[PDB]
Amino acid sequence: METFAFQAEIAQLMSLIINTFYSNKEIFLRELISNSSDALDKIRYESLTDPSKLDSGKELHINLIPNKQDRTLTIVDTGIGMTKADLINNLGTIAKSGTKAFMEALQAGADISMIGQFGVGFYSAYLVAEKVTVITKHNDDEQYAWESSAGGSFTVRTDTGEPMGRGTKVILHLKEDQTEYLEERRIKEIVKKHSQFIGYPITLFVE
Ligand SMILES: O=C1c2ccccc2C2=C(c3nc4ccncc4[nH]3)CCCN12
Ligand SMILES: Cc1onc(-c2ccc(O)cc2O)c1-c1ccccc1
Repeated sequence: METFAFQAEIAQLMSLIINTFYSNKEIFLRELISNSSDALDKIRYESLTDPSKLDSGKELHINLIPNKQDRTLTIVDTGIGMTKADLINNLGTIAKSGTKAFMEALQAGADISMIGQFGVGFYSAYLVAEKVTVITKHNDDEQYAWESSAGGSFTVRTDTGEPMGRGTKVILHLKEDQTEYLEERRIKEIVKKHSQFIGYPITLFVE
């Protein structure tokens, strides 16, 4: 396990998302499904030039998996996935410019719900999660686990868990007062409201 320090801008945004009072927390699911959708679009488009890019799996889908016992909501997609370079370096650059733009837009009067327009919608996960684990597999790299409970650091390690083939699994370790996001009726309500037109099958698993 390797430990990394978040740069100042993202660290400040993560603290804002965790601290600030905001009742409309359900938007996290739309943002994570949007990232999954974007990742799926990416592998699909690349497969048009190189069909062997789907040898790691032809299915293009999104699964929502609540687990009341573990107090986790897991989002699984078979998108392009992220390499080690993406997790540590590339997305760190994106986190900085996206945070700066978002903070500038907020200061003018923009709302937290507009986060995805700045490319940092992933961070809305901290509205409901005390810890986020990202297990990802890109065709050009090994399976990795990125994780952060905020507090200024994140970890990256090669993942030894169940092989994913290709894609990303985001495990949301929910805050104690955010268990409504494990209820079938609640998840169904959110997907219908914000993600009804996503171009991939969204399967809501039940327990
Ligand atoms: O979806 C997104 C996303 C979307 C936008 C920006 C970052 C991310 C992002 C990650 C990330 N790597 C980082 C390394 C250093 N500073 C911050 C970082 N943020 C890793 C997990 C997934 N992720
Ligand atoms: C590429 C890529 O490959 N997997 C993800 C991913 C990141 C987060 C997530 O919740 C689900 C995902 O599939 C992304 C991605 C990164 C930044 C913005 C949008 C998508």
